[PDB]
Amino acid sequence: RTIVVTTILESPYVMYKKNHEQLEGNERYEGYCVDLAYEIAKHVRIKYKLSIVGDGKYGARDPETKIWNGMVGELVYGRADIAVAPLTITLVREEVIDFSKPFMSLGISIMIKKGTPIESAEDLAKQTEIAYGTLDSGSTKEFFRRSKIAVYEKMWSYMKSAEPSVFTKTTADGVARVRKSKGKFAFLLESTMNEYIEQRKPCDTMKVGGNLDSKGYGVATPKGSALGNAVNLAVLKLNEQGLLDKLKNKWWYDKGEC
Amino acid sequence: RTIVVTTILESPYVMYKKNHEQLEGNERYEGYCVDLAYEIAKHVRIKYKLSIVGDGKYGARDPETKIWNGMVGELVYGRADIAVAPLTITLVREEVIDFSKPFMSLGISIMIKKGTPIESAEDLAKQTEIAYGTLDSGSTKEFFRRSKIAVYEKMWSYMKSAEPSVFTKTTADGVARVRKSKGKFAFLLESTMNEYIEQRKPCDTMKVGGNLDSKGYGVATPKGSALGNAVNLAVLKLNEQGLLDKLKNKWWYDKGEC
Ligand SMILES: N#Cc1cc2c(cc1[N+](=O)[O-])=NC(=O)C(=O)N=2
Ligand SMILES: N#Cc1cc2c(cc1[N+](=O)[O-])=NC(=O)C(=O)N=2
Ligand SMILES: [Zn+2]
Ligand SMILES: [Zn+2]
Repeated sequence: RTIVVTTILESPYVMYKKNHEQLEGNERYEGYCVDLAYEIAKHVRIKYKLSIVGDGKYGARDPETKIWNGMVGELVYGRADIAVAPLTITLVREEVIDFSKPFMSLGISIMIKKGTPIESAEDLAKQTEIAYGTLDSGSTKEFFRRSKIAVYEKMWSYMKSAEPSVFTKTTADGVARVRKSKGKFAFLLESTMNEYIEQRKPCDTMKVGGNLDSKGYGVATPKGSALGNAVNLAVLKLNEQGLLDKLKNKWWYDKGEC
Repeated sequence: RTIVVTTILESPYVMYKKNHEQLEGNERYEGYCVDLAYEIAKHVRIKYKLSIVGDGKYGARDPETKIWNGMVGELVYGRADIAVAPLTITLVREEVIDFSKPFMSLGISIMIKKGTPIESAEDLAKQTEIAYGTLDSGSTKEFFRRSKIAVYEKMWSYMKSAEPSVFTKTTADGVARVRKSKGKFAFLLESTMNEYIEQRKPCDTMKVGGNLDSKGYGVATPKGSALGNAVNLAVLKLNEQGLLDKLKNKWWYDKGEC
């Protein structure tokens, strides 16, 4: 059979080729995860077709209906065989799907407009002149919320009662708010995205300080999948071959603009 | 049955307590992995006994006999139920034992004696005045060896023919050679170890440059062990609870001397 690989339109992981209107199948797409799926399928010896997730979501369980959305849903309800995407390895997800060992590391990070006098979380917490927020619904907001940790507890208090709202509907909106804030807004988001935006014109943003946590993205397969073991080993092999670092350099820095 | 947990005397993961003659069993030991084993056993709901690996090795396969030594061997041949140690997740190992998702990240890093005019790998590669090397057997050496990569190829060519040998028998030997070589030797090693030593008297070493690769330590179990699933979910929960970061800070920085 041709294996179905669910993925997500997130730059630079999966993006449309310029004339994608004119193209067919896997040829429609390019990016880090396009390259990754290609290399994995080579080592696992499978034919495959990329499938863009229909709701544009990674995967969360609705607190009410208990239905999984996004790519996680595609795996659990049997539409996709594997997810190759920047899907974060988390406890609730690992309970319902299997992940490979991480193909990329990351953590919560601070994005500022260049020139903003901020160099760390501690810098943000003590002051109020510069506003800061996060995505309104993800895992970054949860880190601060479910964080029994000093300075981050102070940050959460501020964010939860801030006026108006410092939580953004999308990651992209957060980024735009930093850019248009004249230095009065900072945004917390995945380090990999922060690093990516720092490489986009007009080069007006910067990542500052260390990461506040540590996580990995993994390739996902359903429980009991015949592919699980061949996918895990392929990811380890690619790391040791230097491919994964080569792909990150390619899409972040060789193709960067700053 | 009481679970056998194999581990290794490596500071600050597992170390003897002050008057250890006077103590018995698990009470003899303290450290990052002592604390980690206690937390994992708590979530997995098992009674356990720490056992220091007899040969004091992590684990490698003899190229002639094909027999595994170290903690890897203890798992593979049936003498230990879990290894709770800074055991590097690698393809050849994952082929024979199971690993949790990483509890700690790391990469190849450069250790210098303070004062040495080296800030990066590129700095080492373009000169010969200041000698540099790695452990004579492990993944740091193999990174360079099997690295079809520009500056690293140049570094491998140098180290391969350096006279006398720049490869050390032990990591501790490499660290001593940095300290005693009056600014003429730099050592390449695990970033976590580099960072730890930087925090120890007499505070004469420094970690410089970014990491050359990316890897993780994992908690290991025998292939197909019934304990694998819960150990992995335990590590993920501990990370999400912030407790892995708390342990790192405790053993590296709160207990630091520099
Ligand atoms: N890149 C990236 C991202 C990858 C993500 C993400 C958000 C972002 N992001 O927008 O920064 N949320 C997730 O729940 C996830 O599994 N993976
Ligand atoms: N710390 C530590 C270390 C942890 C290690 C190691 C060397 C060191 N070291 O001496 O730096 N070699 C390994 O093969 C391993 O699985 N784990
Ligand atoms: Zn279109
Ligand atoms: Zn390949």
